[PDB]
Amino acid sequence: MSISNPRIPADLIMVDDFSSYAQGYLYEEIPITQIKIYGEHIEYFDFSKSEINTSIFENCTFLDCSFEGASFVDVVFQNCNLSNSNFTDAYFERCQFIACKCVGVNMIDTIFKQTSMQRSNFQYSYFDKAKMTDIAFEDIDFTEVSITEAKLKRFKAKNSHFIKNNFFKTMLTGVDFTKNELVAPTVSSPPIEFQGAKISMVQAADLIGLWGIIVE
Amino acid sequence: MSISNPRIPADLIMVDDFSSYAQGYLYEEIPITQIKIYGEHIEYFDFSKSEINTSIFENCTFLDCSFEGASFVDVVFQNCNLSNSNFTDAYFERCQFIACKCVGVNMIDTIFKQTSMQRSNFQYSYFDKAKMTDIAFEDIDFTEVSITEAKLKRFKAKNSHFIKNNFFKTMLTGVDFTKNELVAPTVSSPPIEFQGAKISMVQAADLIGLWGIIVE
Repeated sequence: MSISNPRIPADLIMVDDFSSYAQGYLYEEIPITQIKIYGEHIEYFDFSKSEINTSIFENCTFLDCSFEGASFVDVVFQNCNLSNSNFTDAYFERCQFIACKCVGVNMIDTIFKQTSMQRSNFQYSYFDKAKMTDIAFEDIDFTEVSITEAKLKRFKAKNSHFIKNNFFKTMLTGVDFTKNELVAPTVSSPPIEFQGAKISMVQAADLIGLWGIIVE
Repeated sequence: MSISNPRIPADLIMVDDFSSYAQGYLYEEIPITQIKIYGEHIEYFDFSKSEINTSIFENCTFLDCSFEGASFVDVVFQNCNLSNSNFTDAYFERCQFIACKCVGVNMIDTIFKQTSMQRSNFQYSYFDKAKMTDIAFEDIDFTEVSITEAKLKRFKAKNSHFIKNNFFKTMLTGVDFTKNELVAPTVSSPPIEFQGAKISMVQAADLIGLWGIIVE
């Protein structure tokens, strides 16, 4: 990786119940710091405006939770299920997602910096108007992810699935798609969003075929 | 070719001086019929509204002449040089071009029927708004030829060089380019003019270059 890793101390306070540990810090507007959460299962809970750093989430399940307006800095999510949780206006810096289920997740208007995700599933998610900078994907399922009006810089991906994506108004100059799956993207006419992008011969033939032309 | 050949009898007179001969038939509004023209060299001459059939041009040179609104039926051009001549609004039926130099000819608004071109050079020529039906190209140089807003039906080509053509609004459904060179075509977005056409994998990677997309 060319990405700065989360900077986490060796001594982490293990925490019992996160749902109510956080209540104090939300109230008083204080950073949650240096903790480890493990084995939780929480649904429909409001964690909006949490300001979290230097912590690890492990084997946790946050379904349909709000993280609207939250921030995460030097944070690992490892083997978590965040499906259908709402992260609109959230901020991420030096974060890692590893082996996570993030189906139907709402990441609209987010800011990501120096973040990597590996072996995780993001099907049916929304990354519209996200601004993402210094990002690395490995083995990521991005099937049916909407990501219109986004702003990407130093974004790389390998072995990842960009299938049925809406890329409308999102410029992809300098992105290399050759070691990934690119299938059935939605783009403008003409297709500026792919100007300066790099694809494979097969990707080009599939794409031309898409627009009604026969290829050998 | 299952294309009707020119139907020319053996009963031909050989004309000495084509310029003089043609003026008589032009002044009297009568058709030129059953002649062989050989070895002429004519420049800047007006043959507009000429009507010519059952005839053969061999080894003739017509530079910057007008055949505007002319008519050619059952005619053969062989080893001719028609470079920069103006055939705008002309009509061609059961004709053949064989080893001709037709650099920069104006074929705008023409009609072609049952016509075949072999070993001929058409570069820098204009074919806009042409109607072409039952056509065969064999070893044709079509470099930098403009052919916008044209109607093509039963069009076939082989070993021909379609390079840097403007195809804007010319539907090429059914046309097979796999046995030809096709480079740098200009088309609409979406690219309707190649809907239903057949191209090679190499040719598809080239076409997509129009929009600035890079391919390995």
